Amino acid sequence: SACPLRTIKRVQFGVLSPDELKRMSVTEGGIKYPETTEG
Amino acid sequence: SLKQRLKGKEGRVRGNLMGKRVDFSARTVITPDPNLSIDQVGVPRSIAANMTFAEIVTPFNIDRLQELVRRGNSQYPGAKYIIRDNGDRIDLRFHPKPSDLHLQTGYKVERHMCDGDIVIFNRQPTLHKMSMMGHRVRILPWSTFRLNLSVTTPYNADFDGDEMNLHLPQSLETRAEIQELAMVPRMIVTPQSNRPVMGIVQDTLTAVRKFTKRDVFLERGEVMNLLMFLSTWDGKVPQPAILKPRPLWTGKQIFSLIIPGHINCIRTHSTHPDDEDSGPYKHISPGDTKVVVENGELIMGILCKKSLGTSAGSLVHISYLEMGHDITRLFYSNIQTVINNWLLIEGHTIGIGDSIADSKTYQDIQNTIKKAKQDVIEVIEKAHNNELEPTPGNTLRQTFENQVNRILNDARDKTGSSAQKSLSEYNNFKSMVVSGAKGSKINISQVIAVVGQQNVEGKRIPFGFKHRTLPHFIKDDYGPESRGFVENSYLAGLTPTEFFFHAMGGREGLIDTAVKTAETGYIQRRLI
Amino acid sequence: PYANQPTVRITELTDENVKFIIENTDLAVANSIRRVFIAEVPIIAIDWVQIDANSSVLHDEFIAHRLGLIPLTSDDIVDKLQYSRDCTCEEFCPECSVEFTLDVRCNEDQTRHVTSRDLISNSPRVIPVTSDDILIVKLRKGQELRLRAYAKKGFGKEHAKWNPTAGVAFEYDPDNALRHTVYPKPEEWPKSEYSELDEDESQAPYDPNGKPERFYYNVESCGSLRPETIVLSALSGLKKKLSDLQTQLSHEIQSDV
Amino acid sequence: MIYICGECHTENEIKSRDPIRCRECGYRIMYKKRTKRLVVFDAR
Amino acid sequence: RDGKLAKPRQLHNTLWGMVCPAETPEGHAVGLVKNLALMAYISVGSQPS
Amino acid sequence: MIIPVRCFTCGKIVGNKWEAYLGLLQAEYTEGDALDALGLKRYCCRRMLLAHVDLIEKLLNYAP
Amino acid sequence: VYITNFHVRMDTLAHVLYYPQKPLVTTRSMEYLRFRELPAGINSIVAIASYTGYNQEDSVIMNRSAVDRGFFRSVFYRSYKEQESKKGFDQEEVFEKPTRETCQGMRHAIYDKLDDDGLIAPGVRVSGDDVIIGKTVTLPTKRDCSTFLRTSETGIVDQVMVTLNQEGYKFCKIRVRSVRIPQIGDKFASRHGQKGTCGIQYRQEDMPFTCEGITPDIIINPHAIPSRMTIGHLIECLQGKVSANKGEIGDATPFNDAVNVQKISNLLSDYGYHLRGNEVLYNGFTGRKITSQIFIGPTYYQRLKHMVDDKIHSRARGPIQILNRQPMEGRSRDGGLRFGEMERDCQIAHGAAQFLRERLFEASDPYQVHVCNLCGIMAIANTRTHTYECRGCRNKTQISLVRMPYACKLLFQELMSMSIAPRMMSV
Amino acid sequence: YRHLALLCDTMTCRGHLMAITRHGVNRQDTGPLMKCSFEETVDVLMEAAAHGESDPMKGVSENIMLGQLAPAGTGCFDLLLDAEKCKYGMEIP
Amino acid sequence: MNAPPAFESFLLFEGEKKITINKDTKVPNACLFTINKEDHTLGNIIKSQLLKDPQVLFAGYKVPHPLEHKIIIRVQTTPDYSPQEAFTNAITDLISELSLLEERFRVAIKDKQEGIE
Ligand SMILES: [Mg+2]
Ligand SMILES: [Zn+2]
Ligand SMILES: [Zn+2]
Ligand SMILES: [Zn+2]
Ligand SMILES: [Zn+2]
Repeated sequence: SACPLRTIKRVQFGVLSPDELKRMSVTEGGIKYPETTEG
Repeated sequence: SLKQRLKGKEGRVRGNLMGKRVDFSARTVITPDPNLSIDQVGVPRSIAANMTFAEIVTPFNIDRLQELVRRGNSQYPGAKYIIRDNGDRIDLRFHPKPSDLHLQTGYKVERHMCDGDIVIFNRQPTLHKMSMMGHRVRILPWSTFRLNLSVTTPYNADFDGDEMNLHLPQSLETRAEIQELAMVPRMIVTPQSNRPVMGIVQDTLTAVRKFTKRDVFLERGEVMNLLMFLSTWDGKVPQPAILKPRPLWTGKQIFSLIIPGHINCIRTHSTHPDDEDSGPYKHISPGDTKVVVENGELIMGILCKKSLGTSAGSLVHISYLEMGHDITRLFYSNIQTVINNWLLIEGHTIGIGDSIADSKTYQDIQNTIKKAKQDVIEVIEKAHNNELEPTPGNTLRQTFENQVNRILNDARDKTGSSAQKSLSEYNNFKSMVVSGAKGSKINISQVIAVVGQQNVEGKRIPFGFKHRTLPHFIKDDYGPESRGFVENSYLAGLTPTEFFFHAMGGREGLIDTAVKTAETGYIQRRLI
Repeated sequence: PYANQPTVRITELTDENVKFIIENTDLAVANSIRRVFIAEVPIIAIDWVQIDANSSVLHDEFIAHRLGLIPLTSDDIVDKLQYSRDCTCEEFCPECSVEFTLDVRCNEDQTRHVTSRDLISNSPRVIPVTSDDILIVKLRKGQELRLRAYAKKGFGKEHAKWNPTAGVAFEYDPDNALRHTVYPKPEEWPKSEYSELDEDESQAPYDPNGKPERFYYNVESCGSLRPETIVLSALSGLKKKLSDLQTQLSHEIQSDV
Repeated sequence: MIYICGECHTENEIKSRDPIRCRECGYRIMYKKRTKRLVVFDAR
Repeated sequence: RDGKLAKPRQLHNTLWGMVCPAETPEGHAVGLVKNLALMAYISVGSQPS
Repeated sequence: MIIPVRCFTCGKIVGNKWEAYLGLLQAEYTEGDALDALGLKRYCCRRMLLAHVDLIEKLLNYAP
Repeated sequence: VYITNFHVRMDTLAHVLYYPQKPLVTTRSMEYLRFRELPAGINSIVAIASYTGYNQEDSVIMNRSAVDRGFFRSVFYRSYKEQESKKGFDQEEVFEKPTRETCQGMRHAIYDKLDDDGLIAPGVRVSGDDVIIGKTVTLPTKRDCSTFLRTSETGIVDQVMVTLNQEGYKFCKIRVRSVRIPQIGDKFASRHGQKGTCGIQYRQEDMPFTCEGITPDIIINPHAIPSRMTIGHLIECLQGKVSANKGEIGDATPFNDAVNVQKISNLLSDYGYHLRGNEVLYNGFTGRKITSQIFIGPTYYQRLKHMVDDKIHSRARGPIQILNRQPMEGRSRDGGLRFGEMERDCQIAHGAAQFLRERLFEASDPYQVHVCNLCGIMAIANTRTHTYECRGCRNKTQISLVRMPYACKLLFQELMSMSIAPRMMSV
Repeated sequence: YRHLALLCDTMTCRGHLMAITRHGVNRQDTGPLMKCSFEETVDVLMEAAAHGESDPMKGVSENIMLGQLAPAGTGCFDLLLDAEKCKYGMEIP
Repeated sequence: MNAPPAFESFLLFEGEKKITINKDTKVPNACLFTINKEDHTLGNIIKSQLLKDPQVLFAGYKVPHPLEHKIIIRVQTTPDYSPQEAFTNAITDLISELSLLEERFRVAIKDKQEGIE
């Protein structure tokens, strides 16, 4: 809210590298178990 | 799959990015209302008590707004939300005691839609930019949208179970833009063909033509009653045209008060004999033609579609070019109200006395048709004895049937001319055809004289059986009555074989319209 | 700048219609009393129904509707009844209402007609018009009907069940002496009942300095009020409207200071 | 509450969570009996 | 129900007395559904022995 | 389904003339004469009886 | 009336007229399809004239004090089904009256009309937004469902039926009765293809009358005839006027060839009217004669099914969806009207840029997101503690915001899930 | 006349006859986010993500897909407040 | 309920007042009366009486909308007369006309108690 509401001027495309894929992901180490809930 | 999740129409790229579903939008039937200005619309009270408009609180409107918030969702002119500075949206329906609510500068009340608001109004298919003009709200008892009639030409509407939508601008910037860009008095002339789109319409046109005849005299009481309906009247009563034996005003003398400013125009009436500008009486016009509006007053002439409708150089076009966009509105409204309140004195109707021909005419029409049949028989027999000579680029059948068709066309034209020849000044068909309100000069002849000759695929009725058209004829009959020539009128009724051919013609004429809409819509979407 | 001296002359008088003639008056006054025979003459009619048991063929709101259009004798006691919105009582009281009661049960095998002879009231002044019988519903062996209704007072602008008159004829100038209407061919038109022309004429000669006078009326009645008290109660009702408006007016231009 | 058979019209009180059948008729279409709170209409 | 070919939609003369000539719906199904005339009778079948 | 109690246009009471109308057509009267023996002289009040279909007599065939 | 035993059948959407009448001008091939035992229409007295402008462009003026005597009045039935079901071993439904403290998922509606069973007894007056069937589901306590009316019914519960359907589950049917009086939106049509709505209703003291007090029930515009040429409409009202005066019933077998306009004209003169159906009408407001003579006579009209009580609806800040946050229909039958593609172009040609934005963004799914400045990727913002952190760039200082529609947001999120980074640089 | 002239000028502007059709619009110097609104979103956008295409957002359909002021009329410009005229401006609040 | 009750057409509300005066500022000696909860029955009976006054220059009335209940009357008189005078003098002349016609009627019906013939 304090950050200014501004505009968009250019949209650039491109493929993203596995580097930032691992760096910005939220579940560190990775999702490992195929079962979602346990109890 | 993921690429399957964002498909074309109804995917995520072509079904929810540019075309979507909005709120603050109502929909219902439309019905006429001649008592509304051309820039107003009539809204029921159940729709107006549902849509809202957020109004910022300023020390100029604090008392009125806290009064409105005293009464909420029960009285009609109320409010149903308060949005304070923190974003807190409180609901007036659940608050226990309303009086504790004290509005403060910066708060934002959510008002009920009242009179004077601005809305946007469009019809089902939007073709040109005149199919979405900004109206102004005026609230009425029952539950249909009410709008004037001269605006039905842009929307292309009619009141047999139609429907239209309205959207309510929520902000204030959008309200100002709609007000100074797309209000309906600002879109009278169109850039497509530089001529007016709104003109006088169905019922007022027929009466305006009769109101401006040479012999229409009004007494005193009626002139006062008519002047009561002028919204731009200065307050003076003009001197009558006939002071003695008793004062009588004229139609043109009262119409000269509706015409705004001091405009100038010269038109002609739709029955102007072309041989009138040649001889004398060029500026006298025994038939009272050659409309002349000099210095803003009708001097001579009858008014019709050529002089009040939507054509280039009309009276409304000139009034828009010279006076502006805010005076032509009053022009329209005054014309409509005054002429309706005189028409309920003069009256108008159509019956079957207007559809009854005369003895001589019936006789003459029969004779022309009997001669037409004789000519077709001669040509056919002459072709069998092989006495016909084809013309360059024409087969014998062509040459044959096109000569027969030419003879049939000549007979039909003669019958139509005879039918036109016999009408009276009191006739009610001629009264809607002459003023240009509704109809054409061929419907008169089709009702009175002859329906004419039917044809499918642009050619005579084909041989659907083998060498026959119906099992009631003999083979290879090429006469007129055996291949589609209906020689009765709609009044005298049709015989069965003619009722079938008429049905065929109507059917093809009915299919073409069903195709046309889809074709044109798609091609316009592509081009745009 | 003053009023006129109209003169009345009655031609017929039965228990269901009056024919009279009003000479020497203005057209606007002769019409404003034609709309009062219809709208603003008060009368009694049913306006509140409550059904206890209805096992007939017609649903509940069908029977509640065929009851309101039954005409009740409103001859003399309409002037003693208050409007139920003015009276200081509760929802209902014998000062502004009349209570009815119906209760019919069919036991024999032959069908039964539920006429208006079954509406039983408490006040012997207001009864349905029976002194044939209007049909309400037919019942089969094993069906029944019973209800309670109240009958208020009102006039014909509320609902078309409160107007006391059938068709009200009215006409003036039986021959186009004024040419108010214009015939295209004046020979095909039948001659009016009140005309005084010859058998071989069509219209009287035009006279320009004329004015409509001698209006002809014919007022029928549905059965509630006599045909001569429909008129007396109309003139006495229109007079009391102007007389009340003059109060509000003088009260306005007096409070102008 | 109280139900009415669809053939013999003999009222019979059916208790909650109980099969739906008449008596003296053996039928399986029941109509609920009309209420007893009263509603008022207008002849208008 | 959307083909633009007119020849399966137009009225044939052979329909005399067996299909009603006037009764048909508008829209996109013009001439595709039809009602049969009053005395028209459809056969049921037999053996030729 | 059942004869209306009032003509829609005039307001004249019609609902008490249906049994007498059937009784006159019963003996020998034409519809034009039976309507005159009852006092219906405007063509708006004659349409009421002349074009009435009595459906109530067919809903009394279903046992209650 | 569509079938004689309409009392038993619990159909959905059944219409029934009060007073049907058989025609006064009949074809001889109507005795074989039973059109005089189940008719649909009423013979009305029609006048073809222009009166006050409220019957222009296919409309009709109609007598108000004839509607008050039963003219074209009708009724309207409708049925609702409910079936109790055991979808699971524990999830089971049952008809019962939901109580406030035990059941939980109920709204703020009244539940007093329901009986102990859970159904409404016939006879009550159920209005819009009332509950009629109380059905509670047991929770793995008791989570109640129910069925509510649509909006704006104002019916009366006709009868309630209880029985067992095919697979043996108890189920009930409920029929609601509602009376429909003609008003000024309803659609009326003749027997010759002239449909039209109703424009206004005048009382009897205002309609034009004849010289013996016969006011018309319907007034139609004379302009409807000359363009479509339906002269069969002008003869059945001339033939009909002879049939009411003589006492017969006319004959209109198509190509009979037995009737001419001239023949019918001679008979009418004997009775005592202008020969061509024409008559002299008086004005109803001022009592003056009308200069023209009006063509009047009886005709046979029908009342079509499209009434106006069923086509009116409005939306103003109603319920919205959950996934895309787009306006959704609610219990009040009333959602929004679509703002299509062709409407998006009339506004562009108009030059209205604010109104085009309001209708597509501020009226439909408004939304706000936070966007980083150096990169063009969305950022994490927890406005409760005022922490604006950009991951991947370790930016906490220069974060931004971009107000955009919601349907465009999850379009960007489904592009990031396919190894595409759409960057919304503000410069 | 202006409408005919403008149409038959924009129809023959790039030198050759390109029909107003599916594959006549498919070919011009247009952005990637406009050809994704026409039935071949994913493949052309995969091409774009592989080749690294930019997008200047100068269009109108481009700018209403993201909810911004399209550069049509009423958007062809932007306003600035000046601090000088405010001086001699009155003040009720 | 989107339809008004029937009593709204003649029954006055609490805040409303039946008659209201405003002076027209475009011409001298003009006035504009606005009667509330009224219709053509009363509107037309007044106008015809004002025209019979030889000191009245203008007189007319209109019902601005047939779906609302309100009429408007405009009057203009000579400079030695008052619109409020001409209005109230008109009413007292109607009342003097109706009460007279009632007497002449009640006499005519009892003129044939048994019958004249
Ligand atoms: Mg239409
Ligand atoms: Zn009481
Ligand atoms: Zn049983
Ligand atoms: Zn009648
Ligand atoms: Zn970043």
